[PDB]
Amino acid sequence: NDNQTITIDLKQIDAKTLGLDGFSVKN
Amino acid sequence: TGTNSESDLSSIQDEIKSRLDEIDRVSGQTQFNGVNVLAKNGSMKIQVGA
Repeated sequence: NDNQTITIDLKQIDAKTLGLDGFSVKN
Repeated sequence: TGTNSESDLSSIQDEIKSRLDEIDRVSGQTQFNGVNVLAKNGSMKIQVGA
């Protein structure tokens, strides 16, 4: 019938959305 | 168990709540001939005589 669904979630994973933007170990 | 950390407990709780929501979904959605069997207390009467 209608509205008989399961919801799957997708999270954007990248450097910006993980805090790894500008990660440097040198000056 | 005391060995488990808080993030591990969070993951276990996430899986547990997912399975409980699965149970609730199975309860609500299951229907036979337009009858939600596992969604409401009731009684079914089958004519087995003449």
